[PDB]
Amino acid sequence: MKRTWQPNRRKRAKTHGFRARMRTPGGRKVLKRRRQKGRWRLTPAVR
Amino acid sequence: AVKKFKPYTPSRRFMTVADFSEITKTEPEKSLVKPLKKTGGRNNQGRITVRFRGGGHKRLYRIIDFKRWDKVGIPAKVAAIEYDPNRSARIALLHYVDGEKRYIIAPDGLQVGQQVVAGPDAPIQVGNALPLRFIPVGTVVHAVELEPKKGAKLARAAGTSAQIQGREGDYVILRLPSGELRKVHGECYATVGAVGNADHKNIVLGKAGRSRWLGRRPHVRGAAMNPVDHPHGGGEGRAPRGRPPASPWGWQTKGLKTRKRRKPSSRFIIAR
RNA sequence: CGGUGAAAUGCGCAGAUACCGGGAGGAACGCCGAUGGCGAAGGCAGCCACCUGGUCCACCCGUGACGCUGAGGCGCGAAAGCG
RNA sequence: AGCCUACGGGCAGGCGCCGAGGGUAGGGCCCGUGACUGGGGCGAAGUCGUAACAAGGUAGCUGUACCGGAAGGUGCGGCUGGA
RNA sequence: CGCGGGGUGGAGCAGCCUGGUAGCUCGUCGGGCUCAUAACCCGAAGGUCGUCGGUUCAAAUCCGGCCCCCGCAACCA
RNA sequence: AAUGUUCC
RNA sequence: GAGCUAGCCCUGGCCAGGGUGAAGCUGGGGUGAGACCCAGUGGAGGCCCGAACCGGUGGGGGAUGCAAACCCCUCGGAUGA
RNA sequence: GAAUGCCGGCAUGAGUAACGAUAAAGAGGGUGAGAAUCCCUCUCGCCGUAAGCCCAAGGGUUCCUACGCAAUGGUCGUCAGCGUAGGGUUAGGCGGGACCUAAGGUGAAGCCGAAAGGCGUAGCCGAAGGGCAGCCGGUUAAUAUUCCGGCCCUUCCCGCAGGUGCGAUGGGGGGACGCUCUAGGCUAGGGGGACCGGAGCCAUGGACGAGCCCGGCCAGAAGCGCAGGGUGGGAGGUAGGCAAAUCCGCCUCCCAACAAGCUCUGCGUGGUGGGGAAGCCCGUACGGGUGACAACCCCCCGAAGCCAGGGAGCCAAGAAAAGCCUCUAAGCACAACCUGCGGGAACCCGUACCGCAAACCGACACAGGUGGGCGGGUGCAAGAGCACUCAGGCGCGCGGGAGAACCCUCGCCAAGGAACUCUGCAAGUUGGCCCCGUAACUUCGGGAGAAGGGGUGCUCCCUGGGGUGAUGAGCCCCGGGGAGCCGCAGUGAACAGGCUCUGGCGACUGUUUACCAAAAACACAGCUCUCUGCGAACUCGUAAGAGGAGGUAUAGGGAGCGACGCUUGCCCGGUGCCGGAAGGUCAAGGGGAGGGGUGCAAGCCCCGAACCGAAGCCCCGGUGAACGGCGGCCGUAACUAUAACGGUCCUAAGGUAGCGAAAUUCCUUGUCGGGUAAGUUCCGACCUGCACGAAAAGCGUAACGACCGGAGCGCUGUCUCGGCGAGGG
RNA sequence: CGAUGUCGGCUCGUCGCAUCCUGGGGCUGAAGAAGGUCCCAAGGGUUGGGCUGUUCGCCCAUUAAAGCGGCACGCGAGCUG
Ligand SMILES: [Mg+2]
Ligand SMILES: [Mg+2]
Ligand SMILES: [Mg+2]
Ligand SMILES: [Mg+2]
Ligand SMILES: [Mg+2]
Ligand SMILES: [Mg+2]
Ligand SMILES: [Mg+2]
Ligand SMILES: [Mg+2]
Ligand SMILES: [Mg+2]
Ligand SMILES: [Mg+2]
Ligand SMILES: [Mg+2]
Ligand SMILES: [Mg+2]
Ligand SMILES: [Mg+2]
Ligand SMILES: [Mg+2]
Ligand SMILES: [Mg+2]
Ligand SMILES: [Mg+2]
Ligand SMILES: [Mg+2]
Ligand SMILES: [Mg+2]
Ligand SMILES: [Mg+2]
Ligand SMILES: [Mg+2]
Ligand SMILES: [Mg+2]
Ligand SMILES: [Mg+2]
Ligand SMILES: [Mg+2]
Ligand SMILES: [Mg+2]
Ligand SMILES: [Mg+2]
Ligand SMILES: [Mg+2]
Ligand SMILES: [Mg+2]
Ligand SMILES: [Mg+2]
Ligand SMILES: [Mg+2]
Ligand SMILES: [Mg+2]
Ligand SMILES: [Mg+2]
Ligand SMILES: [Mg+2]
Ligand SMILES: [Mg+2]
Ligand SMILES: [Mg+2]
Ligand SMILES: [Mg+2]
Ligand SMILES: [Mg+2]
Ligand SMILES: [Mg+2]
Ligand SMILES: [Mg+2]
Ligand SMILES: [Mg+2]
Ligand SMILES: [Mg+2]
Ligand SMILES: [Mg+2]
Ligand SMILES: [Mg+2]
Ligand SMILES: [Mg+2]
Ligand SMILES: [Mg+2]
Ligand SMILES: [Mg+2]
Ligand SMILES: [Mg+2]
Ligand SMILES: [Mg+2]
Ligand SMILES: [Mg+2]
Ligand SMILES: [Mg+2]
Ligand SMILES: [Mg+2]
Ligand SMILES: [Mg+2]
Ligand SMILES: [Mg+2]
Ligand SMILES: [Mg+2]
Ligand SMILES: [Mg+2]
Ligand SMILES: [Mg+2]
Ligand SMILES: [Mg+2]
Ligand SMILES: [Mg+2]
Ligand SMILES: [Mg+2]
Ligand SMILES: [Mg+2]
Ligand SMILES: [Mg+2]
Ligand SMILES: [Mg+2]
Ligand SMILES: [Mg+2]
Ligand SMILES: [Mg+2]
Ligand SMILES: [Mg+2]
Ligand SMILES: [Mg+2]
Ligand SMILES: [Mg+2]
Ligand SMILES: [Mg+2]
Ligand SMILES: [Mg+2]
Ligand SMILES: [Mg+2]
Ligand SMILES: [Mg+2]
Ligand SMILES: [Mg+2]
Ligand SMILES: [Mg+2]
Ligand SMILES: [Mg+2]
Ligand SMILES: [Mg+2]
Ligand SMILES: [Mg+2]
Ligand SMILES: [Mg+2]
Ligand SMILES: [Mg+2]
Ligand SMILES: [Mg+2]
Ligand SMILES: [Mg+2]
Ligand SMILES: [Mg+2]
Ligand SMILES: [Mg+2]
Ligand SMILES: [Mg+2]
Ligand SMILES: [Mg+2]
Ligand SMILES: [Mg+2]
Ligand SMILES: [Mg+2]
Ligand SMILES: [Mg+2]
Ligand SMILES: [Mg+2]
Ligand SMILES: [Mg+2]
Ligand SMILES: [Mg+2]
Ligand SMILES: [Mg+2]
Ligand SMILES: [Mg+2]
Ligand SMILES: [Mg+2]
Ligand SMILES: [Mg+2]
Ligand SMILES: [Mg+2]
Ligand SMILES: [Mg+2]
Ligand SMILES: [Mg+2]
Ligand SMILES: [Mg+2]
Ligand SMILES: [Mg+2]
Ligand SMILES: [Mg+2]
Ligand SMILES: [Mg+2]
Ligand SMILES: [Mg+2]
Ligand SMILES: [Mg+2]
Ligand SMILES: [Mg+2]
Ligand SMILES: [Mg+2]
Ligand SMILES: [Mg+2]
Ligand SMILES: [Mg+2]
Ligand SMILES: [Mg+2]
Ligand SMILES: [Mg+2]
Ligand SMILES: [Mg+2]
Ligand SMILES: [Mg+2]
Ligand SMILES: [Mg+2]
Ligand SMILES: [Mg+2]
Ligand SMILES: [Mg+2]
Ligand SMILES: [Mg+2]
Ligand SMILES: [Mg+2]
Ligand SMILES: [Mg+2]
Ligand SMILES: [Mg+2]
Ligand SMILES: [Mg+2]
Ligand SMILES: [Mg+2]
Ligand SMILES: [Mg+2]
Ligand SMILES: [Mg+2]
Ligand SMILES: [Mg+2]
Ligand SMILES: [Mg+2]
Ligand SMILES: [Mg+2]
Ligand SMILES: [Mg+2]
Ligand SMILES: [Mg+2]
Ligand SMILES: [Mg+2]
Ligand SMILES: [Mg+2]
Ligand SMILES: [Mg+2]
Ligand SMILES: [Mg+2]
Ligand SMILES: [Mg+2]
Ligand SMILES: [Mg+2]
Ligand SMILES: [Mg+2]
Ligand SMILES: [Mg+2]
Ligand SMILES: [Mg+2]
Ligand SMILES: [Mg+2]
Ligand SMILES: [Mg+2]
Ligand SMILES: [Mg+2]
Ligand SMILES: [Mg+2]
Ligand SMILES: [Mg+2]
Ligand SMILES: [Mg+2]
Ligand SMILES: [Mg+2]
Ligand SMILES: [Mg+2]
Ligand SMILES: [Mg+2]
Ligand SMILES: [Mg+2]
Ligand SMILES: [Mg+2]
Ligand SMILES: [Mg+2]
Ligand SMILES: [Mg+2]
Ligand SMILES: [Mg+2]
Ligand SMILES: [Mg+2]
Ligand SMILES: [Mg+2]
Ligand SMILES: [Mg+2]
Ligand SMILES: [Mg+2]
Ligand SMILES: [Mg+2]
Ligand SMILES: [Mg+2]
Ligand SMILES: [Mg+2]
Ligand SMILES: [Mg+2]
Ligand SMILES: [Mg+2]
Ligand SMILES: [Mg+2]
Ligand SMILES: [Mg+2]
Ligand SMILES: [Mg+2]
Ligand SMILES: [Mg+2]
Ligand SMILES: [Mg+2]
Ligand SMILES: [Mg+2]
Ligand SMILES: [Mg+2]
Ligand SMILES: [Mg+2]
Ligand SMILES: [Mg+2]
Ligand SMILES: [Mg+2]
Ligand SMILES: [Mg+2]
Ligand SMILES: [Mg+2]
Ligand SMILES: [Mg+2]
Ligand SMILES: [Mg+2]
Ligand SMILES: [Mg+2]
Ligand SMILES: [Mg+2]
Ligand SMILES: [Mg+2]
Ligand SMILES: [Mg+2]
Ligand SMILES: [Mg+2]
Ligand SMILES: [Mg+2]
Ligand SMILES: [Mg+2]
Ligand SMILES: [Mg+2]
Ligand SMILES: [Mg+2]
Ligand SMILES: [Mg+2]
Ligand SMILES: [Mg+2]
Ligand SMILES: [Mg+2]
Ligand SMILES: [Mg+2]
Ligand SMILES: [Mg+2]
Ligand SMILES: [Mg+2]
Ligand SMILES: [Mg+2]
Ligand SMILES: [Mg+2]
Ligand SMILES: [Mg+2]
Ligand SMILES: [Mg+2]
Ligand SMILES: [Mg+2]
Repeated sequence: MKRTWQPNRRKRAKTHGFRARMRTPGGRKVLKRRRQKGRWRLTPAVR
Repeated sequence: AVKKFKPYTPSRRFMTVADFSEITKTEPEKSLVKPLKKTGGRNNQGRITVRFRGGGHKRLYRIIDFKRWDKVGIPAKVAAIEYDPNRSARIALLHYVDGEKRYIIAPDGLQVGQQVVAGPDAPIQVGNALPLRFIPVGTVVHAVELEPKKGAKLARAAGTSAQIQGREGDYVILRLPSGELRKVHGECYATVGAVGNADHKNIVLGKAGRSRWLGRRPHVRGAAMNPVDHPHGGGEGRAPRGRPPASPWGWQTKGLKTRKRRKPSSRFIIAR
């Protein structure tokens, strides 16, 4: 049947995107941990 | 003259539709200082507040002249009687002689092509508007303001009316549709005559979906719920409430008054 | 205080009954009024106005037997009752 | 495809429509019966009350509606078969 | 066989808790009113307190043991 | 302020 | 974290084909005027049968499966909540 | 040495199950070291409202070509969606952005919050919505509405030539809107044709013939023509459109009443341009040449699409903004705007490929899921159904044998026909269309497809309507009548209800436990109670604010009951709710009689009784469609039996109507009656209701039900009681 | 209790005898027939339906008889539910 993942470039960049992170003080801490750890991809890749 | 239906399918033996003969030949609405976009919404910024609103047919908000002191002494010709989905009452298109086109909430007995004017001069004929202090005692009236210069806010549902019972100083005493006796300031405007479409009480919605057409979602009783959701709920089958009857929030719903006691409007109220 | 044959229930020391002044609302219209009138029956009673029916008298003016009753039908139909 | 005495005929034979009745199914009317149940009539001396007839001890009767073991009581309106 | 409550004149109930004396209503009997009955009025009689024991000077009353009556309970797989 | 067995 | 799911807002789309024939019109009839009655027209409906679509009633299979909810037969709704 | 310990490796099961839909394969010839799997040909089978074609999302090189098989491929593999390398995606007109707004997000001013932050008119962002200028062919191995060819357009900028008071983010018009059913005329698509064009064929008994087979088209400015859609024209007066207006609106006179006239679409035709089968010949994976000076004509059906903003009916009353037209103000009128014609300028991104699937979501080449458009023909009444089939695409990435039990999926059966069993669970019967015919009941609609039947093919003859057509032929829809033929059998295959009687429950259509429960549960119109006079009541939030609602007692919130019919009796003693300027109690505070500690003293500092002190509670009342409750014992009648009646105790009051061994009943398979040969179930009664009962509603109720219970008929492998056959294992 | 699936039915049985029938025998208040009771005996057999989920039980129509029990109230890596 219909599974959980029904992808959308529109939704993924607005929910998890970089500009979505910086609006919240929560999301600013999200990147701040990911810079600290050393992620190559701070945000998920949208093309 | 309420239309009945032959019982050709079930829920049409009871289904009941109001008479539309008083609607003159004006089915499309006017524009240009007439409808705004009406935002349908069951809820505030976020969560639901008034539960079980939703659905419903799409509507356009006919903007209504509740404040008819704008055009004192200026007469009007009743152009048309139109349908309003936003209201129980009907609405009357008015062409002013001045040139404006506004709607007034259509009173009872008003016919097409009748002169109508607002102000202090304003002779006592159905549709005209006056201060309350200039209206004779005992006349039925509607669209009454509460405080002056704030808009018509009283007695404007279908077939409603307020009756003047007397004067006292700068205030007049009204018999409201609730039966409450209320002191209202004399300068508050008010439009004489009852509202009409009085047969709106006699409609029978017939089936379930006509409530969904109006925008009324299904309503779930408390005793059909579980006790997390409602006080009445739970219980192995059909418990008889076991407690004084309450809301989902705990406040009782059989006889509990909740008017704010220390309200400054208390000393203008005489009756229930 | 009410109330009865006499009482009691009840109402009242939180201000009752009896009084005056003001306000709301509903129903029925005293005297006139009668052994009266009107209507086919049921029935109809403060007053005003509108609409409207039956009826009686005078003049003997016109039609010219157009009349009487009425199975069914149709309409009215106190009070109580139903939506 | 038979038989015949006159053979562009008849008979035997075949086919078809109608057809008594039988079968299937569903209706109408009537009769008998049916656990139980409603009220009725009759039945020498059963039980409970007093409804009515004298203002029958609340005048009576009545249409309707409600109630009550029971007659009945009460309400609304009517009648004189009462003052 | 668990828990609680009850057995009182002929019928129905008190009085038990705080021991010393058993009362109310109907009924029964006698007499009044009536012509006679019922209603009503005046008198009166009637009770091993379920039994068996024992605590006390003393028991319907306090405590045990049986016999009946009423109510509750008798659940989990 | 209720009532009066059956037939004669 | 509402890209599954529940609800709602804004905007678009979809519903083969058959039936049943409500109101309303028009004509005739009827009456003092009506109510009303016949036809003919008309095409209403959380109407009917039934594909796409939406479901998941009963059974069978499947059970280290094609599948962490499937397949076959059957069945409900299908202009409406 | 053990902790169902951790990590790693290797065993056992075991050469076992499985190899992923039962749509199907066989042969010849190539290439190769190696072919059941790669290529070609021939034959067969499967899809064909797709298993074919075009988009959108998603995926990101998977597309094409060359070299190759270690690994992936459930086998093999020369093959590939795989490895290496090279190539390939071309836009003023397609889609998106230098245009607009909706929900929503953001947010100058402003409001709020310990901080973080939360609201918030205007503005801004925000799209399959609005607006906007391109159609047909041909080329590549891979792109094309993008390149090329033909034809046609749109913006700007600069010039000229002709016109006019021009001129705004401002006013107004317009854009601009539902559902259902429809009219007329077109088009897309399709069918036929003795007519036109065409290579070829006469087979096997017959036919050189109105013979067979294939094909008869697309686009196209101006101009015409055919259908439509839009809008009255003047003259005054004007206080409204937040300044003005010649525009809009309002009022009064005239002329039209129509589309007569302006426009604007659609469709034909149109200068012309392109395409152009079947067969044969070829050499490719795959395309080419000829057929071709190709023909390119006439009928008929005909849309859900177009003219579009068409019409009619109905209630639930059906977006905004910009583009566009007009009107004017600041400014200007050497400016500017409009029209025509020249020349010039016309940017950024996507463009391959799969796209109901082996390239998306499911760890997989997964029998699942995934939005839009085209989706041919014939026949079956119609149709997107069903069967066969064009175009097109596949035979599902393990096979060869054999023909045991057993299993799955099917097919048939004597005689009996539910005896099986919890239960006809399952399977069978019936099934489409047309025409007869159809009950109790009923809310007058229904029940109804009730039930129960009859016909259904082909040939010939006669005959009635329509439509396109000229009133005619033809072509196409509906019919009627009469003769006749064949088969066991005519919706001859496929798709296609078993029915009835009677209970319970729920009124009905609907909804739910994704993933064991679709129901008698939830919802539902409707009934009642209660709250709420607006800055409402209630909800969310600390607040601001917002929902309610741009609503106003015929409205909104909460609660129960759940159409409808007939009804909803008694108790306010306790709890709750409502009303009550008395009283009792009561906190902080007021007040300080008195008393205490210190000081030599004035003083400073503590406790502190009277009394005055709100809500709440006690107290007085009302309130049951508020929470709730609604008795026990004994006697009595002239056969017994029973009790209309009486006594007594208690309560706040002691279950009324209606129903009752029921979805309530323990004893209980209560006792009668019916159905049956036999009935713990069912149906109808009795009432001894352990323990119904009136809005946690009571008693009924036509219709409805994938609910639950009982019975009958029809029919059958459910069974007696098995047997045989087929395909996949 | 780091799991022993529990009623009833279906299929398959097998065993014990304190035997339902058939075989043999004693007594009988056994005339005969048909019975009663008791002993020996299990080799074989022990039906089909209605009701209930039923084991049991009650009936219908039969029969020579329509037996009682054990095997985890036999049997769910065999089925039903
Ligand atoms: Mg505008
Ligand atoms: Mg917001
Ligand atoms: Mg938010
Ligand atoms: Mg509800
Ligand atoms: Mg529940
Ligand atoms: Mg919750
Ligand atoms: Mg709670
Ligand atoms: Mg219960
Ligand atoms: Mg409760
Ligand atoms: Mg004369
Ligand atoms: Mg009357
Ligand atoms: Mg009356
Ligand atoms: Mg002859
Ligand atoms: Mg009879
Ligand atoms: Mg008397
Ligand atoms: Mg009397
Ligand atoms: Mg009397
Ligand atoms: Mg009385
Ligand atoms: Mg009287
Ligand atoms: Mg007198
Ligand atoms: Mg006692
Ligand atoms: Mg006692
Ligand atoms: Mg005596
Ligand atoms: Mg006496
Ligand atoms: Mg437990
Ligand atoms: Mg427990
Ligand atoms: Mg239990
Ligand atoms: Mg007597
Ligand atoms: Mg006597
Ligand atoms: Mg969602
Ligand atoms: Mg239809
Ligand atoms: Mg009609
Ligand atoms: Mg229809
Ligand atoms: Mg329907
Ligand atoms: Mg259907
Ligand atoms: Mg489709
Ligand atoms: Mg669902
Ligand atoms: Mg299923
Ligand atoms: Mg069906
Ligand atoms: Mg180890
Ligand atoms: Mg060790
Ligand atoms: Mg091994
Ligand atoms: Mg082997
Ligand atoms: Mg093995
Ligand atoms: Mg094996
Ligand atoms: Mg195998
Ligand atoms: Mg495979
Ligand atoms: Mg070779
Ligand atoms: Mg095929
Ligand atoms: Mg897209
Ligand atoms: Mg993409
Ligand atoms: Mg992938
Ligand atoms: Mg690659
Ligand atoms: Mg190669
Ligand atoms: Mg390989
Ligand atoms: Mg290599
Ligand atoms: Mg694989
Ligand atoms: Mg391999
Ligand atoms: Mg090779
Ligand atoms: Mg490739
Ligand atoms: Mg490659
Ligand atoms: Mg630019
Ligand atoms: Mg730019
Ligand atoms: Mg845009
Ligand atoms: Mg933009
Ligand atoms: Mg914008
Ligand atoms: Mg906005
Ligand atoms: Mg700040
Ligand atoms: Mg914000
Ligand atoms: Mg767009
Ligand atoms: Mg668009
Ligand atoms: Mg474009
Ligand atoms: Mg391509
Ligand atoms: Mg092209
Ligand atoms: Mg070009
Ligand atoms: Mg402009
Ligand atoms: Mg504008
Ligand atoms: Mg064409
Ligand atoms: Mg054509
Ligand atoms: Mg053709
Ligand atoms: Mg030819
Ligand atoms: Mg030949
Ligand atoms: Mg004009
Ligand atoms: Mg102005
Ligand atoms: Mg015209
Ligand atoms: Mg053309
Ligand atoms: Mg043209
Ligand atoms: Mg060619
Ligand atoms: Mg229109
Ligand atoms: Mg607008
Ligand atoms: Mg704007
Ligand atoms: Mg325009
Ligand atoms: Mg101008
Ligand atoms: Mg491309
Ligand atoms: Mg492409
Ligand atoms: Mg598709
Ligand atoms: Mg995949
Ligand atoms: Mg998976
Ligand atoms: Mg993959
Ligand atoms: Mg595969
Ligand atoms: Mg797949
Ligand atoms: Mg889906
Ligand atoms: Mg789909
Ligand atoms: Mg088609
Ligand atoms: Mg087709
Ligand atoms: Mg045929
Ligand atoms: Mg056809
Ligand atoms: Mg068909
Ligand atoms: Mg189609
Ligand atoms: Mg098909
Ligand atoms: Mg083919
Ligand atoms: Mg395979
Ligand atoms: Mg055969
Ligand atoms: Mg058979
Ligand atoms: Mg047979
Ligand atoms: Mg049979
Ligand atoms: Mg049976
Ligand atoms: Mg059996
Ligand atoms: Mg049974
Ligand atoms: Mg059954
Ligand atoms: Mg079945
Ligand atoms: Mg058949
Ligand atoms: Mg029925
Ligand atoms: Mg009918
Ligand atoms: Mg039939
Ligand atoms: Mg029926
Ligand atoms: Mg034939
Ligand atoms: Mg035509
Ligand atoms: Mg014609
Ligand atoms: Mg035949
Ligand atoms: Mg069939
Ligand atoms: Mg049934
Ligand atoms: Mg039923
Ligand atoms: Mg039952
Ligand atoms: Mg239901
Ligand atoms: Mg009911
Ligand atoms: Mg239905
Ligand atoms: Mg579930
Ligand atoms: Mg679950
Ligand atoms: Mg289910
Ligand atoms: Mg269901
Ligand atoms: Mg109701
Ligand atoms: Mg909030
Ligand atoms: Mg708060
Ligand atoms: Mg607000
Ligand atoms: Mg609002
Ligand atoms: Mg309400
Ligand atoms: Mg409400
Ligand atoms: Mg309910
Ligand atoms: Mg009825
Ligand atoms: Mg009640
Ligand atoms: Mg009470
Ligand atoms: Mg109370
Ligand atoms: Mg009280
Ligand atoms: Mg104090
Ligand atoms: Mg102090
Ligand atoms: Mg107080
Ligand atoms: Mg008594
Ligand atoms: Mg009572
Ligand atoms: Mg009973
Ligand atoms: Mg029987
Ligand atoms: Mg029986
Ligand atoms: Mg019964
Ligand atoms: Mg009970
Ligand atoms: Mg109940
Ligand atoms: Mg109740
Ligand atoms: Mg109910
Ligand atoms: Mg019932
Ligand atoms: Mg029923
Ligand atoms: Mg159902
Ligand atoms: Mg349903
Ligand atoms: Mg049976
Ligand atoms: Mg079998
Ligand atoms: Mg086989
Ligand atoms: Mg254990
Ligand atoms: Mg173990
Ligand atoms: Mg032995
Ligand atoms: Mg023997
Ligand atoms: Mg023997
Ligand atoms: Mg013998
Ligand atoms: Mg013997
Ligand atoms: Mg049976
Ligand atoms: Mg055994
Ligand atoms: Mg045992
Ligand atoms: Mg047992
Ligand atoms: Mg066992
Ligand atoms: Mg099992
Ligand atoms: Mg078992
Ligand atoms: Mg076992
Ligand atoms: Mg085992
Ligand atoms: Mg079960
Ligand atoms: Mg089951």
